Amino acid sequence: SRLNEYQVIGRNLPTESVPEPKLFRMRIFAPNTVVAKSRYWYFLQKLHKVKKASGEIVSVNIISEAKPTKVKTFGIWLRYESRSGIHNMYKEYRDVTRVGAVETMYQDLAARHRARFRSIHILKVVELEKTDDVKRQYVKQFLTKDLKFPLPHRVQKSKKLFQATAPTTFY
Amino acid sequence: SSFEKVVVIDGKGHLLGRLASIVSKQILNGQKVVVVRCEELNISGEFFRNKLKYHDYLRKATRYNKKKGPFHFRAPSRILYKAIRGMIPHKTARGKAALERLKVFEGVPPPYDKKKRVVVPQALRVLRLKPGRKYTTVGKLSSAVGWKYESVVEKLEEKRKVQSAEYYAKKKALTKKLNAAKASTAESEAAQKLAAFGY
Amino acid sequence: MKYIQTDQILDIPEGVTVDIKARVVKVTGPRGELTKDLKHIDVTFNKINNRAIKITVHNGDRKHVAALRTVKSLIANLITGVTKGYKYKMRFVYAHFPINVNIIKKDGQDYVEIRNFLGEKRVREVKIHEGVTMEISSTQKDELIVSGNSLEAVSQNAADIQQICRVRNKDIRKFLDGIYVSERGTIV
Amino acid sequence: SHRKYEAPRHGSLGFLPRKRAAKQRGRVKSFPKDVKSKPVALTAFLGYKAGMTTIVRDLDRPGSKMHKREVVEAATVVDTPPMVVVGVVGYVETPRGLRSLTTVWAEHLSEEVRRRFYKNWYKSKKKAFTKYSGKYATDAKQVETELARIKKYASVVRVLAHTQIKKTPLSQKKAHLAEIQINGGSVSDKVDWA
Amino acid sequence: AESHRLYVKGKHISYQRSKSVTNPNVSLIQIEGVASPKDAKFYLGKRIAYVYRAPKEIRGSKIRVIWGKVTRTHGNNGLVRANFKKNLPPKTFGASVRIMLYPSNI
Amino acid sequence: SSTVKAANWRFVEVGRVVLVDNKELATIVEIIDQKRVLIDGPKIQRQAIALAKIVLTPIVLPNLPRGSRTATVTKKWAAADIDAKWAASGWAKKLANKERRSQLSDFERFQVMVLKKQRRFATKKALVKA
RNA sequence: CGAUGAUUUUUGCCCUGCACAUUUUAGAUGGAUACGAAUAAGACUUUUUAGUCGCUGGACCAUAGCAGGCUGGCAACGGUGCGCUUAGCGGAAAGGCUUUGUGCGCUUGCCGGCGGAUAGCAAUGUCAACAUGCGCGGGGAUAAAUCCUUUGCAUACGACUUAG
RNA sequence: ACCGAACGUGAAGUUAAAGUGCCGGAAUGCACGCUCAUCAGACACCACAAAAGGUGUUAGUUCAUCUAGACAGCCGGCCGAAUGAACUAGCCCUGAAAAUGGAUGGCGCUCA
RNA sequence: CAUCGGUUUGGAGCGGCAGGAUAAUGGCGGAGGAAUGUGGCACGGCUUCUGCUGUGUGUUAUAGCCUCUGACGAUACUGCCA
Ligand SMILES: [Mg+2]
Ligand SMILES: [Mg+2]
Ligand SMILES: [Mg+2]
Ligand SMILES: [Mg+2]
Ligand SMILES: [Mg+2]
Ligand SMILES: [Mg+2]
Ligand SMILES: [Mg+2]
Ligand SMILES: [Mg+2]
Ligand SMILES: [Mg+2]
Ligand SMILES: [Mg+2]
Ligand SMILES: [Mg+2]
Repeated sequence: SRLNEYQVIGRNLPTESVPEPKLFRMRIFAPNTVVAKSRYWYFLQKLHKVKKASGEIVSVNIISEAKPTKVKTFGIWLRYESRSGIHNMYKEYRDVTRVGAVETMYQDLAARHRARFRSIHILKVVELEKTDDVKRQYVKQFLTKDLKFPLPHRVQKSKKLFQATAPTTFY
Repeated sequence: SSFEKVVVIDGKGHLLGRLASIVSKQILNGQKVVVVRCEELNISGEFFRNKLKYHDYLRKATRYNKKKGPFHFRAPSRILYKAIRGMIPHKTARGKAALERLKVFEGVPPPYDKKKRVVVPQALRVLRLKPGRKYTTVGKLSSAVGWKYESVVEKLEEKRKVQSAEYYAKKKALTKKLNAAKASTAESEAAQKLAAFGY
Repeated sequence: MKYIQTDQILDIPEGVTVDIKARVVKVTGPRGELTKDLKHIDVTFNKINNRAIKITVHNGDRKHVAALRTVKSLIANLITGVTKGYKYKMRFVYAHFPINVNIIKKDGQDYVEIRNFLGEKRVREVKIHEGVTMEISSTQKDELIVSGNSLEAVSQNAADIQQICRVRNKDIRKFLDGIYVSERGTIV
Repeated sequence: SHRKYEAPRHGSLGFLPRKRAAKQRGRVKSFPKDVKSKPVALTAFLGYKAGMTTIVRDLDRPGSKMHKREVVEAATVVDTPPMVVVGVVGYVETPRGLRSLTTVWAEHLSEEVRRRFYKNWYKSKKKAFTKYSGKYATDAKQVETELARIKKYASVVRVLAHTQIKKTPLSQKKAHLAEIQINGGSVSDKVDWA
Repeated sequence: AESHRLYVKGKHISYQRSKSVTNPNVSLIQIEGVASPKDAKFYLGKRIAYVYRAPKEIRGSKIRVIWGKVTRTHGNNGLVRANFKKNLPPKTFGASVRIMLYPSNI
Repeated sequence: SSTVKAANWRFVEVGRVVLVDNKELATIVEIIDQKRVLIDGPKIQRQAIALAKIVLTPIVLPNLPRGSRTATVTKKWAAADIDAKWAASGWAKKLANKERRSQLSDFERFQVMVLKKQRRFATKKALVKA
């Protein structure tokens, strides 16, 4: 989707037995805060004896990118469901924002594994600080020194239906 | 976007169905279209694949009387015509008039050999197909399925290109002389004012 | 994966002049000239110097990268065809019936005429491609020498001769008769 | 259900429809392919079927049991008086097929071929080809112009010839006029020959 | 002086329609040179004339007009919806209309 | 000699001047992928953009380090004087002439026609005698 | 779909220059404005090293004058329309593209003089190419087919091959 | 019989389900990938295809060898930098045979 | 045609206010650090060292970049304007 990164913090409802229950935080990539709180309860009921009825959302905050104009390489650890089983995978993306890398990831697993948004768990998104942290060649090839490349065969979009001159593709 | 009296399209290098859809909407909207050089049209996919498709087309014929069945035309212009007519409501009076607005040819016969031919970028093979894909030339598919006049068209096309080259050499020479005269009349009062106006 | 760039380097010997314009390679050497059209491939050429040429594929997928070293090898074969030539040697293999091979000329065309192959009354004729020379070896019994500047033409004439002498309706493990390419080398 | 037993089809589907011919004169669908190096010559002739006869002939066919031995054979006689050449047609190669460009006629046509152009000859003024015959007036430059057009543009040249049916025992007086393609030589050679 | 045109060339393209049902009360008009709704919004409210010829003379003239007006844009490629006093006859699909420059707001 | 015809492409490299929206200049500061770059300029916002949304110009800002920040890009752009180099090309001149033509009024168009008539008179007079 | 022959001695037919009036229109309203080819390439200049052009036709040509009137001058000896006229090319459906000389206009290349109102504050406010008919004028030519009789290379009848 | 929505006679606006290359009103719209089929594929009900396979191509998982020079090739050297195995699942292909000619509705479509 | 009222679709519209990490950035200043290491230096292959270039070294030099941070100043986004 078009996503944002949210910090969602929640807790069990206080009891007379336990008047300060533990606060749990999650980083959720969701299009909006309604899905952010839904995904929060979705993972808490996978990890704790809690429900939305017996729990409480304490805080929802947008986490903005620290350096939205610095080009980074992200490693994303995933857990997705296929038609047959459940698989763990690790993939790498180049982007300036963490959210845009997660958006690329969702498009990429839709394209390469037919994995829908509901079938994917994002275990972890990490910015790879060192060039040695990059394991995948399809993003390692853009970390070479003095990288140049042309864009052969440029196709120009025309405003008119008919053109009086021969097409060209120089660029 | 202008309404033209006749739009003459040079069919060389155009993808068959994309040109067909554009021409269909043009003639439906009251525009007269002429397509020349239908032997130079293109279909995506290898030649063998398109030949197999045409043989599938040839398989279809009325069992009880072959003379009633589909009429499989082999000429490139007629292949383009079939593509267009499939995109036209040809069984209505409006579709019939729209089809009367269209002409398709092999080569560039008179009077269109001395007129302006345009291209349609949305249907050009070099602009549409991914640079590695395979395509077919409709002239070769037509010869492979029964068209008899390939070599006549190419003989007449070589003669036409020789005459058009004599034309172009003369036009270029007179353009060079007119450019030298416009250079002579440059830096004149009218030229300076037209330069301040953008002309 | 769309590899960002892949390169291969031709090496041009001293007397050879490669010449590339719009993917049409013209290799000139002491032995003659050879030409090749490569318009079916998307490659680009850079002259590093008079002795080296870079051949590049930009943003190419696996198959389009695979088509790069084949371009290199074809141009290299042209270079060694115009500087050393090509020579394929064929041996005549027969158990009983000697294979009678002649270099005939009919209708102004050169032909290789195979007679008595496995005793057949049929006369096999193979057209000799332009630029390809046939010779009946004198130093060796039952040997044909196919030579020329073009490796493709030389190997294709040799293959034509080998293929026209196939055995039908027999156990070809036992009936090993035919004309076979025994040596693929260079004239020089 | 399938046929109980197999049998071939009765008759050929390659001769359909089994209708009457559009004309009684059979028309040459295809002429021999032209070879320029050969001399200029006609490729067809018109005759009349007279009847059948019998011959005796010594066979020259080695390996046959009738070799060097007499055979009795049916033969057909075709009465073929000489044909008269009266015209020439030029054909042009077009992306739609051969197209006749021009037909040039001789100055004088005999009555038997001029009857070809009439349904009621006896009631006519017999005006056929009279103005055309006048086209040959003392310079024939119209005729020379048409012949030059044929030489310049035609790729296939055919002559127009008619039978001399008055030399046959037939009571019909109309000649039979047909186009016979000229093969051999250049187009100019063909036009000069015609 | 070779040109005297004070209108923009147009074409009667279609009625307002779904796949199977047409609405003659709205015509779809293509204004020449217009390729976007932003361009077509210049012509909203402008008058439209369909000029045609008829057999009978009326006051010495064989030329008749159906008047209309541009009401709104249509789609994304600069067609407009028009509303004529009498619906344009279906035979005029592809016929040329005149897009007048009035009511002017320049 | 060998005589190899080489391509005259424009390269995606740090320092390439690009047009954005066919109006504004920018320079490539770092390559993200085959499809995306990071662009910056004195009169543009530093952003990640797709190469399809921009047009590479024949101008390179020389000696621009990869990933340079806005201050560095602005300083080197002013030093290399990229604005004048762009404005001196036929491409920018054609863009400017299109803008200028689009700003003419009806009276100015009438004057353009009149002056064109005068220049055509002079041009035909020169051509007929030469 | 093409070539070709002949096309009514009738006041009928063909070609042609006008003049007038009509019917129709799948839809004029400045101009359908002519290389070819490639596209991982083209085209300029030097040099085959390199630089430059494109990045859309928002172009080019044409465009001022009662739907464009009536007159005068200046500068140039050009541009353009029409009429004869010279020569050539074009057969793919050429039916068009060039070209010589001449005559009559116009010229907005520049500067003048006179006229437009009242259609009333809009009403397509009527201006085109194709066709046909009709009046004149000038040239030009002067047929066949069918029925009928006959034939039997044909044939249920039509039709067909013949002859008169 | 499904989805949407239930109905007096009209005008204007907006939608539902479904769509927007042409037939057809609405994008040859913006974008990230995948796929090339000498039976591609193309939208719920629904008008079919499986097990098993493929060094086709893509992306993953876990082991192992690696600059103390990995695999390949010429006889440890020689350029130098990646390599091998098993497994998982996307699209494509094989598996995939029926009778009038014919149906992603048709044309047609291959960075669609 | 004008003005009005009812319904409604729009504009590359313009302005004010609020919130958030009292946005995150960016720019400026300070501190620290590294490499796809700039200059320099030391070796080389082709260069009359003619964007010469490759490999090592190390940390701003004849380019720069990253992290943390200090005081300011904006913008995006989402809301509100009777
Ligand atoms: Mg066998
Ligand atoms: Mg046996
Ligand atoms: Mg049977
Ligand atoms: Mg339901
Ligand atoms: Mg539509
Ligand atoms: Mg399987
Ligand atoms: Mg697989
Ligand atoms: Mg299958
Ligand atoms: Mg459908
Ligand atoms: Mg109101
Ligand atoms: Mg800050």
